Amino acid sequence: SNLIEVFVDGQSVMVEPGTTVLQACEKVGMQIPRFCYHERLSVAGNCRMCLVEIEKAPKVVAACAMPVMKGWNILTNSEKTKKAREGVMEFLLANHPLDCPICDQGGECDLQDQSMMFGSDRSRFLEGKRAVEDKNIGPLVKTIMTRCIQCTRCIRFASEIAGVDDLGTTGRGNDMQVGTYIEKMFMSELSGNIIDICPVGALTSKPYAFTARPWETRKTESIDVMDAVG
Amino acid sequence: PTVKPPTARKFIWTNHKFNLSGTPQQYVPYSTTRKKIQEWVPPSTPYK
Amino acid sequence: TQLITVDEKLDITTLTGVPEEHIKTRKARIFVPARNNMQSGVNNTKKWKMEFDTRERWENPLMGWASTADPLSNLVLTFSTKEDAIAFAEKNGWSYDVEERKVPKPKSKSYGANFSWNKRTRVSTK
Amino acid sequence: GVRTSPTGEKVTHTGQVYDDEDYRRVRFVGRQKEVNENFAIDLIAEQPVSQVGSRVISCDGGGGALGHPRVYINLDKETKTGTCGYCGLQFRQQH
Amino acid sequence: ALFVHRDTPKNNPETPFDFTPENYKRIEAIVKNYPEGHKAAAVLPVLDLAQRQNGWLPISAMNKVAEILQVPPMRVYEVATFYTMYNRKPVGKYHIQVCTTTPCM
Amino acid sequence: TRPTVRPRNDVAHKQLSAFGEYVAEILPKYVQQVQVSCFSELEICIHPDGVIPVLTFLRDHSNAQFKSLADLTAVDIPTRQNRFEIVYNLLSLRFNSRIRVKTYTDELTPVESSVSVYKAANWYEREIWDMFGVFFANHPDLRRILTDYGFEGHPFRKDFPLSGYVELRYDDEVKRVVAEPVELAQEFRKFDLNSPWEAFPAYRQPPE
Amino acid sequence: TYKYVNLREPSMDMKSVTDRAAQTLLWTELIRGLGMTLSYLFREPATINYPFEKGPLSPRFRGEHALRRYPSGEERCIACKLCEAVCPAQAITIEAEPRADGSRRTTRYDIDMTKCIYCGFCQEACPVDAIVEGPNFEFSTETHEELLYNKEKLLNNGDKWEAEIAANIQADYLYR
Amino acid sequence: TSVKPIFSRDMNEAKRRVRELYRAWYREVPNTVHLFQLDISVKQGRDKVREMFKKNAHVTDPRVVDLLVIKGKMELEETINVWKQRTHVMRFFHETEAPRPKDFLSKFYVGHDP
Ligand code: SF4
Ligand code: SF4
Ligand code: SF4
Ligand code: SF4
Ligand code: FES
Ligand SMILES: [Zn+2]
Repeated sequence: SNLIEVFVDGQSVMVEPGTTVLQACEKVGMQIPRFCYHERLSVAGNCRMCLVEIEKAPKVVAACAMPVMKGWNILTNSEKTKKAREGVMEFLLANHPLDCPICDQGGECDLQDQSMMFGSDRSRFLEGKRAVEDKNIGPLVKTIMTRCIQCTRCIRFASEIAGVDDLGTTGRGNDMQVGTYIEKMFMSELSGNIIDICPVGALTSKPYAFTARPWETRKTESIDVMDAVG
Repeated sequence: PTVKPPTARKFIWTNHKFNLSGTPQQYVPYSTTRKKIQEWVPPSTPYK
Repeated sequence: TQLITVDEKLDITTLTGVPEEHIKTRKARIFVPARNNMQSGVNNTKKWKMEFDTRERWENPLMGWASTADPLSNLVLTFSTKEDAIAFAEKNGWSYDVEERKVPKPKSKSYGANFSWNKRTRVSTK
Repeated sequence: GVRTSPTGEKVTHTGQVYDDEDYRRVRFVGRQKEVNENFAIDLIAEQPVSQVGSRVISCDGGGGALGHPRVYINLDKETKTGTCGYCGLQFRQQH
Repeated sequence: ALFVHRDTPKNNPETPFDFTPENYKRIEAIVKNYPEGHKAAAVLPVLDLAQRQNGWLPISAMNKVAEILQVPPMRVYEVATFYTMYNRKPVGKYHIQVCTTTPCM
Repeated sequence: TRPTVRPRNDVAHKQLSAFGEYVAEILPKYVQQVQVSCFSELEICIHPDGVIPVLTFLRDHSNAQFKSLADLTAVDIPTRQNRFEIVYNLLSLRFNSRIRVKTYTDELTPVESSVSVYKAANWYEREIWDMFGVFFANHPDLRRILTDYGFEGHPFRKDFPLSGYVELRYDDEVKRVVAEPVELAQEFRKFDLNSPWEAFPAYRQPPE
Repeated sequence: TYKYVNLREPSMDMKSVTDRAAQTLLWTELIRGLGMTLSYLFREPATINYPFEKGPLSPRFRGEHALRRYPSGEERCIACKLCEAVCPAQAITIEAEPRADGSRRTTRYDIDMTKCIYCGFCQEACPVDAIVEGPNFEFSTETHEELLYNKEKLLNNGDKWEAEIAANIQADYLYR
Repeated sequence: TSVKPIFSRDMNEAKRRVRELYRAWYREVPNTVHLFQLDISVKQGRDKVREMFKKNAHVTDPRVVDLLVIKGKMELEETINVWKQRTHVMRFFHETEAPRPKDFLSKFYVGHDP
């Protein structure tokens, strides 16, 4: 009654029904490497890094949105788990150009951290690397759409919580541009929240753009001003 | 060095100035940075 | 072997050699640091960080640096529980402000209610 | 392209030139304010713009493992030239 | 290829666009097949009607569809770019499509 | 798994494991933890009362000599009611192995002055006294090595910051080199590098 | 595997004992040491004519801390702060702003020549090799303040030569 | 709660140790102030020594008091030696003001120093 038992690497823990595998792993502490999930946004199984192996299953379950049935046992550190993570990391790193110095998320990338702690180190697919030209989003955001990994986090957040309904996917395959097709100046409320929710350096701050870097700055307590919500 | 004395670039001192320190004409440093916070301009017209 | 002992607070604050100016003037702050919200990593949690308050950092008039008269502006101490923080701050004497640890909220999400029939949850594009 | 401040000494390409009241002016008394004579703003204005008829073109900067790495820039726009973030030298198209 | 709009009049509304009231009755049949709650499901047949009425669709066709079908216009842009029928660029009256991949070549 | 990976062996592992279990059996009075490292260097976590019985047992006893005294420092760890760690390293001369005696202590309660058993302990002891503040029971000489004579505060601690509170400079007014409070020109920019995502999941402590 | 010395007896025969007595009382081997010193006295010594000769070096020698720039191009740096990130004395201070032209720039590039421990880490960390460990070692500054290089100082430093630096890089870009 | 102390069974042995140490400091003044070739009167230095003893007066646990006795004992050892020079003996003195009193107003002008 109201308690479902899962065996994360053998260890039993109680999980409420209707919740994902990922909330159970965070309940026992495991951070599954993820790119397109967000803990406050709607879930869509895109990034594929959330794979994990449950035994007696030939396919590999995308644990970003996998519900929890009765009585599970999960191998978080199986061999094909590591193979799948190395593989998805190997796929993502082709069509992302050599821009990590001139990017603005040097200490604050996500590809870099999970590629260190999960991926390989000797790349392949020696030529290729498509180049997609950006749009003119607005004065508030500096936009380099070439680094867009098409993770579809800005679109979901935009159309649901912002409701502006203008970030569109155009095309198929390698040619899938994110944004408004007709170069409308993206001016709406909450249009500045997007520059950090974009997990890669596709979007960035316009005044901050080429000034500094997060390993220099120290971090300090404050409360919101000019608004009584805080 | 008669095999390749120059390079084909337009930035190079033709002088080869010597060790310029210990002279009346040598380096002194300074912070190459503009105005910090643009201190406030008082009003122009006098009142009362 | 169960000797003299009297039970009080501890008096390491006279032993640590820092003057009473920086004892009573500067004040400590004890908190769990923020999740760096651009990334998504709660690995920087589980660490009660002890910090101080920053003070003046004027400009170096020849080089343009952060010329500061603050020896204690560059310390951070890693703790396990809040009790260790309170015992440490009362051990070494200076004042403390402890903030409360604010965990995340386990929130229910479901793909079926994301793509249901007559509700208002409809993403209309994916 | 060095200019001249109204105080008299040379400006810098970074806009930090002095006021009428700065005392680093009076610490520069007697010795050279060593300014650069090479401005990288107008050397790019010296650079011609290449015309490559392809779609997505490369940039290295003259040397295998010399200079900046392989960056592949795009030319799909008609009027906005392809500017390398490492080179800063633009390109055109011949379709 | 070339998924920037690059306005260039013959586009950039107002471009004059219209249907027939007989075609409006066609559109009433189109949103008469679909059940209530999902009025936006007829985007694909209505924009098919738009390609049937004009050999290539301009931007004001999509604007008129965004007026009619109570839809956000960006989804109309998405479906216009997404599939293969909707040649948003001008072609001939007849259009020639040479089918050749695996048995044909 | 075969090339370019550091080779280890089960032989030294089993030998040191059985020897540590044997020592824990034959001294049930102060042993708490016998941890065998994977790279075969033994650590033994110890209560601070029978330190001199442990050292007299480990200098001798004819099954393992260990005539070599080595590193000892009470490595500064906060958050613990017993802060400091006295780790006496012992190296053998006949058997070629390394054991560490990590006994625990706090700041005020003294350890018991190991110079009585080892001749090379004295300057190490005086060093730990001037640097951490670990006091000794029936000790010959507590002086200050490696610090200034007028300096105080036990500067290796996490209590002590990077800079001091003294700054020497000469003046001709009072004609000497005096110590003033600190005047830093540079910030000492503390580059925070603690990145997330848990590279070593096997060393994760269990949460609440 | 041990080879110990001085365990050999002096011979108690009359021969060796009076030979050692002759060594003791007659000053033989000290005169042999004199002969050794004279044998090295009649050499020709390994000195250098210092203002005229300059001794051997390496192509990888780490001196001047000078900058480079592109072939007919812009300033080579990016302000990506890797050199400041790895400098073991925090001797690098880079305050950076972009210019309005789009190409990312700086404001103030700062090297404390007082604080430089002369690694090579800022050379090996720079992706474009903007900051280059220099070839020559002649600073010898009379004043304290002149040991604090600025950006345009390093640019005028790079404006005097690159062909030396390019020769060292061309000989040394393959081993690293 | 069972914690081993340093030396004492109550504060009485601690008071014994610290007053014997202060007697040694008082008798230790004139020889060293003539030897070190100083320029500060005996009254001023003796009052500063007793004022430094009175600075730590708010400590009641005998372990800490015996530890300060050991501190002052090491200090009196290094001053009965001629190891310490004029520098540290003058460093006990505070002649490099730093003039800031506990006025609110003097803290107002030289700001950010509460
Ligand atoms: S977002 Fe892309 S360019 Fe930026 S740091 Fe990450 S991988 Fe590098
Ligand atoms: S712009 Fe950023 S948030 Fe949006 S799909 Fe691309 S990578 Fe994701
Ligand atoms: S590493 Fe090179 S490009 Fe990066 S900031 Fe330093 S000098 Fe500039
Ligand atoms: S060589 Fe000098 S400037 Fe470069 S990293 Fe080392 S200390 Fe810093
Ligand atoms: S989180 Fe990206 S696919 Fe499950
Ligand atoms: Zn380039």
